Amino acid sequence: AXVXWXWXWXW
Amino acid sequence: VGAXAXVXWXWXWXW
Repeated sequence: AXVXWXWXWXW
Repeated sequence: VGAXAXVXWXWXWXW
């Protein structure tokens, strides 16, 4: 939740 | 799995 995998940015 | 909340960076299980 934020930047990375899952949600927000990234994947 | 990331920066923010959960695992990785910021809050939850990591930095």
